[PDB]
Amino acid sequence: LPADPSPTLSAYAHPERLVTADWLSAHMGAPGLAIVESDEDVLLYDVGHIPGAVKIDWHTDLNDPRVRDYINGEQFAELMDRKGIARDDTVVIYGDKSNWWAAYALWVFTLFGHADVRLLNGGRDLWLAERRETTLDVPTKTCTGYPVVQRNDAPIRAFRDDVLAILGAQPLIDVRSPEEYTGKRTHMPDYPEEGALRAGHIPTAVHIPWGKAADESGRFRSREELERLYDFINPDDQTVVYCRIGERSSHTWFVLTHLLGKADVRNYDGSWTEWGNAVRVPIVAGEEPGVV
Amino acid sequence: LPADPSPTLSAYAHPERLVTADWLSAHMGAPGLAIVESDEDVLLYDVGHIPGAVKIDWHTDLNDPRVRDYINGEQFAELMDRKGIARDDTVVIYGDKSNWWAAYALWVFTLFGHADVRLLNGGRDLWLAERRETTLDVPTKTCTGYPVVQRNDAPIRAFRDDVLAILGAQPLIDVRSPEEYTGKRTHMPDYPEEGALRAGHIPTAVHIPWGKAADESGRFRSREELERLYDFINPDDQTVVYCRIGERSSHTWFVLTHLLGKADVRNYDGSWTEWGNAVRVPIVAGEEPGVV
Repeated sequence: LPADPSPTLSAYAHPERLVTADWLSAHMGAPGLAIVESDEDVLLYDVGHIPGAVKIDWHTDLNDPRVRDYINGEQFAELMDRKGIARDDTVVIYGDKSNWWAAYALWVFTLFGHADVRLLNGGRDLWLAERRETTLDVPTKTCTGYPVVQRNDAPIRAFRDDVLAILGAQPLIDVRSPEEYTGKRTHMPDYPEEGALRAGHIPTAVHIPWGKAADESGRFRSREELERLYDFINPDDQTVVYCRIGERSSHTWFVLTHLLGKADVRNYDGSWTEWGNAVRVPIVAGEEPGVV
Repeated sequence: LPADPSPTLSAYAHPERLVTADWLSAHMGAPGLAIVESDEDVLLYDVGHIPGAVKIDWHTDLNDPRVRDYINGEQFAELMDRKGIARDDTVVIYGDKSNWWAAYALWVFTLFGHADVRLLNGGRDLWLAERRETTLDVPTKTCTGYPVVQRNDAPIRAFRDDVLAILGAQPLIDVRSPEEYTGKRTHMPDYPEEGALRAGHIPTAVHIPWGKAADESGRFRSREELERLYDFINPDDQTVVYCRIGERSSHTWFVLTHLLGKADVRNYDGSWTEWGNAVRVPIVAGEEPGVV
């Protein structure tokens, strides 16, 4: 399928990476279009979803159940087959929590080189706010032949040691709440405080809450607004983003990579649940980025 | 001070490393004797303690507040000075939770090379069970001149990468509950389940609950009982022990090192809170140690 040419999107660096609700509704029933719901709430799809939408749950479908890592290429191909997704399909992903897990799913798809993956602008909440059609019907279509690919981490994923290496050398962006950034908490204010033995941020990390890039409706902010927000980023920068479990940072990862067109942006998916529990890693508290 | 020559202790490999309550009570008021309470419950000392006892709390006194590591040598010397402990003092440590944190404090003292550190056999709970004297009085004596030493981790502490290296090569002992070992839980049954993103044990780890080495009263089991329990350990072994935050494993560390006289035993203090949150480390579930 081709891109949404809506004026809301044309100013973005990769306008092909977002769609509007009107576009999606029009293009339902196209053979090459896959619609995927990805939520924090693993049982939210079961309450009602966009017609034609399949569920891909980040923890249960995309993570290894034993080791802290994603599934392999063989598993991903098996998943695509049973979800009715072909290699050349346009995949449009949406979900709750301001598209956090939808962006995270898009990022995971990118690990496996799926080329055309897009977000529904404003996600599940905008869809419902605008009283658009939902259904309990689950699509039956299955496919075969999705290629078993090499999972390609290096371009878009940063690991603990990678982060340690770039401290002071590259932009590091903490996208969490001020409570988390300053070291008052290890989780968001409205989430049970439990996950890390130390609180703070990674030295040199700058604080830019993920939500600065979206408006009240859940839609991404304009190119102009986003350009200002991340104006400090230069063409030669290899930006790293992080949060607690990588979901809010994948949202920022998406903003930087596709809406602003920045290159070499990596998500440090380990994030604070790794960093704040690791023995002998540098941590700073309070409002200052800190140094070395 | 010299060792407790009580027949209860003589069979142990290092009988100098334990004392009886009768010995301690007799030796109170000796100049070279320091008595330290170390608890899980940071405010338990304040409710009543052994006369002459000072408090050393593992988290607040012995840990760096920002980074996941212990304090440095300069800080330790400052701590010893204000607690009235001299370099040549006999330090007897006791506490709640079956001497877990007392053993952990002993281990930390050993990091800083304090030579004569002992546990009160049966700890705080036996002392109270036998209705021995407590007080609310806090000792006032302070000292100066405790040496600033090099903290010496390598002999007795294992780090994440060290553990990864010895998998299959050396004995690895998981001292947690069966629920934790098999991957049903990430914390003890009677503790809130919250701390790790993955559950299980480290591949090759064998399950020996810390409590097999102590009796109902909190006292350590006999040499004979302990020899049987850890009979599988050979002279050339470099044993590694672990739990969740290193406290139960320091208990086992103490049993192996001082009561059995095993050499090159290390505590992997990072333990499950590190391992079960680290990206891409091997994890196995169920009852089998597992392999490679």
